Amino acid sequence: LPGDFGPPRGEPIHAVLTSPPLVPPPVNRTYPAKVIVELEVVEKEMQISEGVSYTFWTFGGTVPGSFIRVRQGDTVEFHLKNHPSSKMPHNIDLHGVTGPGGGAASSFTAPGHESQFTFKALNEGIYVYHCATAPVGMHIANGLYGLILVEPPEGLPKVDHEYYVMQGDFYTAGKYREKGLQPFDMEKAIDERPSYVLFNGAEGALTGDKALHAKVGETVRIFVGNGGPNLVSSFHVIGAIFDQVRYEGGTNVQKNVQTTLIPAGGAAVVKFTARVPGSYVLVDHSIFRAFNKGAMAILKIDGAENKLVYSGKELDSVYLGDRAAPNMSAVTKATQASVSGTLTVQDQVQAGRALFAGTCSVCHQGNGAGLPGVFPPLAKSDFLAADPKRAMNIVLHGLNGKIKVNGQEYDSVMPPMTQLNDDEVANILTYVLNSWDNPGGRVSAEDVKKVRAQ
Amino acid sequence: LPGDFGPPRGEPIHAVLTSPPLVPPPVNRTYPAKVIVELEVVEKEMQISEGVSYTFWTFGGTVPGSFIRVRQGDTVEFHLKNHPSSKMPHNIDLHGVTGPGGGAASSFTAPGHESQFTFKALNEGIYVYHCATAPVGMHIANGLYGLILVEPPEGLPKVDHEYYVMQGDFYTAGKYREKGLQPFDMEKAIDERPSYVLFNGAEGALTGDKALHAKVGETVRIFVGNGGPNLVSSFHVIGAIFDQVRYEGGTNVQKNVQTTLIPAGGAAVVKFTARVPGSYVLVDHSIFRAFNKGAMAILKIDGAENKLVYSGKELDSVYLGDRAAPNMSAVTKATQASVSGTLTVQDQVQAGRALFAGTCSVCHQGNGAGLPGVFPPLAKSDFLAADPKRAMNIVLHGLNGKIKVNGQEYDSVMPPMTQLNDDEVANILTYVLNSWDNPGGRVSAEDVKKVRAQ
Amino acid sequence: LPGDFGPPRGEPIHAVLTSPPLVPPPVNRTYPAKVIVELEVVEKEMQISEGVSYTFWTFGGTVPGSFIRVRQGDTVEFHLKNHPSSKMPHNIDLHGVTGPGGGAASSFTAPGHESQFTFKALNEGIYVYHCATAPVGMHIANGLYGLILVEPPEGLPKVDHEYYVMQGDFYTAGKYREKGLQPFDMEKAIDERPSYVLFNGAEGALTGDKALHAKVGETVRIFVGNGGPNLVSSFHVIGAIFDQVRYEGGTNVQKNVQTTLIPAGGAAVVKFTARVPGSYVLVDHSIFRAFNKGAMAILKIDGAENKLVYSGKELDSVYLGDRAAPNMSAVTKATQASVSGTLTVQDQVQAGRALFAGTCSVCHQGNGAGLPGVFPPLAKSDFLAADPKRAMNIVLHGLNGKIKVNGQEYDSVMPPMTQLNDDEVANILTYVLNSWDNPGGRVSAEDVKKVRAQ
Ligand code: HEC
Ligand code: HEC
Ligand code: HEC
Ligand SMILES: [Cu+2]
Ligand SMILES: [Cu+2]
Ligand SMILES: [Cu+2]
Ligand SMILES: [Cu+2]
Ligand SMILES: [Cu+2]
Ligand SMILES: [Cu+2]
Repeated sequence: LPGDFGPPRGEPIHAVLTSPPLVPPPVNRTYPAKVIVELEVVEKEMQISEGVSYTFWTFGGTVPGSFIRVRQGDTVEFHLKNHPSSKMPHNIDLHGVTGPGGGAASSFTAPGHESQFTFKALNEGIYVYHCATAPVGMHIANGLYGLILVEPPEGLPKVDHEYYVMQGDFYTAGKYREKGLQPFDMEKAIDERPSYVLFNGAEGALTGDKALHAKVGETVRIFVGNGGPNLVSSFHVIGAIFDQVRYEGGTNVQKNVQTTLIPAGGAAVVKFTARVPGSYVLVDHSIFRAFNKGAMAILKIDGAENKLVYSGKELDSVYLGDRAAPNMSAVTKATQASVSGTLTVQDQVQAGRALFAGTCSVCHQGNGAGLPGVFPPLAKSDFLAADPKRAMNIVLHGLNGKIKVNGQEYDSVMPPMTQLNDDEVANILTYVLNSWDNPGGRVSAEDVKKVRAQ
Repeated sequence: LPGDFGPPRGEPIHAVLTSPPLVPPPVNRTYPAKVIVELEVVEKEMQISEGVSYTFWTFGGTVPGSFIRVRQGDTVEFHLKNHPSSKMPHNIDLHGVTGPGGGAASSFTAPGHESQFTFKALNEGIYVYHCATAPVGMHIANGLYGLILVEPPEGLPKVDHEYYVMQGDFYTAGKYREKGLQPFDMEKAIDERPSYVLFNGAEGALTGDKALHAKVGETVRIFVGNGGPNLVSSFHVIGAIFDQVRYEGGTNVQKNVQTTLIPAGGAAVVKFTARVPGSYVLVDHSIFRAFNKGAMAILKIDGAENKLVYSGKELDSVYLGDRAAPNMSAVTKATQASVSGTLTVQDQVQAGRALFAGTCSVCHQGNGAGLPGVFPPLAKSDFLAADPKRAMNIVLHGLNGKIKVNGQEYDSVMPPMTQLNDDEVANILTYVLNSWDNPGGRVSAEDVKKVRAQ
Repeated sequence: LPGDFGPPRGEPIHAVLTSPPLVPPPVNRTYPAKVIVELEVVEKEMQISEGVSYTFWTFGGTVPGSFIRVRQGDTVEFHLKNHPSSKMPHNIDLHGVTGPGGGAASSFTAPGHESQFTFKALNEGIYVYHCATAPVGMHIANGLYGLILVEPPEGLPKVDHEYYVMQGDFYTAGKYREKGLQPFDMEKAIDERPSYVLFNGAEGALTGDKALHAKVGETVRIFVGNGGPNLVSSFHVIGAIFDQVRYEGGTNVQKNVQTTLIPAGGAAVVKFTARVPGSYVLVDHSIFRAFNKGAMAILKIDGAENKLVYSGKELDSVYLGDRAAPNMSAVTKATQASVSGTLTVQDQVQAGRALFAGTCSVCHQGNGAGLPGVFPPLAKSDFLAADPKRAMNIVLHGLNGKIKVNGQEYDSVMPPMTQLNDDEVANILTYVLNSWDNPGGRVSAEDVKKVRAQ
């Protein structure tokens, strides 16, 4: 058999697991060991987006689940606990396991119970693990997946940073960015029509102040999973190249590629060398996923510019939209205040400020000045002030034809933005009304609901 | 030109074709030959699922079509017959053919006719063949695809077993497991929204008593096709690894991978070495295909357990659901009895028994005992007996909140199972009512139809 | 850094860009240069299909955009102009650029403006470029993508022909082949449900009289892009094989494959050697794309037949359908005449003639004779003449059961063809009525609209 390095030696090792986006240290070991792995399933509400709650099913309290790191030839004694608060039974199938179900039958664990099974890690490589409990698709869709690394006996080459990034497709009853606790939607899941496509279980999980970091000249290894359940990632780094891409434990290594297809349930190790400073975007290049459903993550490189290599500027809201900023905490706060019935004008203003970035600023500018004769101003806009209800219709349904704004004619097209939710339109317009010498007041979600219906 | 091994020598060879999942023997030949291939298109009803009929269009009476095996450098005289019972014209495009349409124009065959054309097999490799008749997508969707192997001149390395597995996506007017003769649905096909995703033309075609077999220590080669028409397979073996994956006649060979993307119209040769006994599941790891639409096949390995490699148990209904069992013949029988108007309580009981596995047993257990205080019993259930109509509502629409069953409180969540068809709910509940000291009687599909509508 | 060939030498080079499907000449240069690239965004209506207009956003007036060809180690001074007629701002992200956004922030260009940035081409390979302006998916969906080749320092091996082919998915409010100016459909785009899947921005862009050409014995290199935004191409050549497939600047080269997966945003260089004459079809082998949404392109090879390799005939309308013919200009003319209110019987006849190929002729024959007792005649058809309204119902809704046509019984199935638009049914039936001694007259789109509604 492969991984024939003899019986376990030394002492039993209690595996130290890490939460995304971090990785356990290299095993740094020349002998096979008995490794004891303890992983606990926890079902809990978390924010899938600002003001959007979801009942996740998690391995270790995170999506993706805790990272497991062992050595080819190790004997793994795998313990799965199911927290007493769980409503569902759970189990595990680890890719890389030699045996039926990858552990599934022997890891069946009711709420408040523990199971264990033992396997030899015969196969080096990076591998997806996931729940294997009927209905399997529901369990995986709710977040039950992670990565296990089985190192080659000599270890992977040294790098400056190792990170853990895992794509998933998610299925909410509500539409993208519709607030509240969103149930799982079985019909969307069966049709492979996700409402969100995410890295690490949430919109913005790896953007802004949650970005990954490295410095010019450093090497970065990323362990990239695709939990699915259903989508295949056109996995891509914007503005860079992968030195290496290696799938699972494959003998093949692709070098010097920017775009690479990761199967549903697949995993790859990618290597990046930082050359010039700025934000490098990991995306699913099935572009509506990346830019309309949340499938973007950032590796931010600090260090000296090299104008001979790249003369240009850091990413901004034109490309990254409302994820250019450190966070959108104001949207969470405004949503909470709406639930509590304490929503203030300033709550709306700060939420709208966050949402205006990219969505509106690409044309109207961050200062609302637009571009005379090309993009009309929102700053001190007579046309806006004259009819706040018209402004709701313009955001939802677009605007075209000749108009006059602050004494100048425009004859252009503002596309409809019907995908914005009632609260988003209300908060954006309240921000605009309370900025740039506009007349103040507020737009409510209910105001926008009425315009959308007629 | 490649395959330049000279003119055909020896005697003309009448190719012996095989039905899935079997493969013709190695050609075992050191000279190029004239190989005569005879393939007949037959249009006929077959069961795509238990009690679900479909009008398949087949090469050789099977989906996928008969397997063709020749040697690089052979001259192939290809004869296509279209059975007189056919309503449609048919033809063939074989991948690996050097020439326009891969044979399409010269193989146009009306019902009751025969065509022939000759090609040299210049290209070694495994290749999809399919019908190439307008509307091409309709012909392929109805099952008109198979594999042709063009061996390298020295032959493939010897293995213990060779099998033939081909994925397809299928488009029925009715939903998944809706009984009766299901028309092709053009609108679902254009939108790439299949109702079934299958190996070898049916649900359960390669599960249970139809599984592929090998023994511990043996090598298994699988010729894997993806007929499409539309889907790309995240092709995966649960609980194992592929020693090798080779696409078409590619120079590249990937080794030691578990998950591999097979394009629509693509084919690969995979190699497996049996290490420990049990069921190894071939899936499309776009998971809702595998677990909600039929895309699972089994390679069952017999032999001695090795607890040092894997301590765990064989697959069961928790993972495989209602395909853990040898077959679901009872569902076919009950459906037939419904059509004939002779449906008995015991017909329903046996159909429900088959469908209860995984679907209900994952939580309620195979004996209906559940888990006190966690999963309420269906065995001798006062709550079930008290209101059979409520039980229909619970299966369709779920149940949550505090309830009392057999003297114990539950406060958990049973998800809705609205995807079950009226007959499936009726048969499952009739099985439960006639098991475990429950009060007997029956639930009808019409009973369930009324609850679903209100 | 890679591409470390020193500072630019010689004179600054003004890059000569080419329109699809042509490629600039090899750079044929042994020193690194400063290359000045000028690319202008133009928003304009073009025909996405005959009689179907679309507002494309283009780099250089074409979809895909102008081809850029430079040498690894070059310093590229990139100038982006946005034509004054533009309504939207635009920018660029070139894959292969080392720097944040691949140029996006520094190339933001309002209508009537110009931007520039400088990058070193460190990375050899074929790369997608695309617009990177919020909403990014909308910009890409409207056609803003192309290819940049960064040659290795020694150049690519010499071939007889180099061509430029780029797949895209498109999202119209109307259905496939519904006439008129079709708006972008955001809801279809978010759901990844394209109405058209095309090579080079239109149906028939590379078919018939727009086919690519080469001769027997010649080598053809194709630079293949996938602009997306959303789809992954099961990229395939019908009746041939790729000698080589190389993705982006990857070290890996696959040889001797026919079917290859191109990620969304991906690019590959493929090599073909012409062996026998005829039409070789480039398709997305997700077959409904290729045969129902426009995803087919032709490389037509002229030269001597070799009956030892392939005895068969050139492609015809059975496989290629209504794209077997040089063009479908008659459909454009008839659509124009309908708009102008000058639609004649002969306008309809010529449009119907073009649309009858494959769609109807596969069964009824190009001469309408059918096959006695198998496919009933449309030529001098008593059954057709007897009830023109029935003929509309038959095309839309199909026909089955026993009928009598010209004295002979038929007992077969004509599938429904509801996907044909009202004008297409009207024009096809007007062609049939005015051919083969049929009674003449005409069917109007309004006639067909009424039958479809009842
Ligand atoms: C460029 C693609 C735009 C984006 C994104 C947004 N707007 Fe816009 N807007 C745009 C144009 C070209 C026009 C004029 C259309 C015409 O008929 O010529 C407008 C118009 C408005 C108006 C009314 C005029 C004014 O007060 O300046 C409002 C109130 C407005 N737009 C608001 C707005 C908001 C809030 C946006 C984000 C949700 C937004 N616009 C995006 C161009 C573009
Ligand atoms: C776990 C995910 C479950 C699956 C799968 C099925 N059931 Fe269930 N069921 C489950 C729970 C946790 C509960 C109690 C909910 C609560 O409010 O606490 C139930 C309840 C029932 C009942 C009513 C109570 C009883 O008689 O025990 C019935 C009749 C019932 N469930 C039937 C049933 C059938 C037939 C299933 C397969 C179609 C099925 N359940 C699946 C948990 C789960
Ligand atoms: C084969 C798959 C067919 C294609 C494609 C089309 N037609 Fe057809 N048609 C076909 C059959 C087998 C039948 C007879 C059905 C039966 O009940 O036996 C028909 C019938 C007609 C008729 C009526 C009979 C006649 O006049 O011959 C008409 C007017 C007709 N078909 C027209 C038609 C047109 C215009 C098509 C392209 C849009 C078309 N058919 C396609 C088989 C097939
Ligand atoms: Cu689970
Ligand atoms: Cu898996
Ligand atoms: Cu056919
Ligand atoms: Cu094909
Ligand atoms: Cu743009
Ligand atoms: Cu890109």
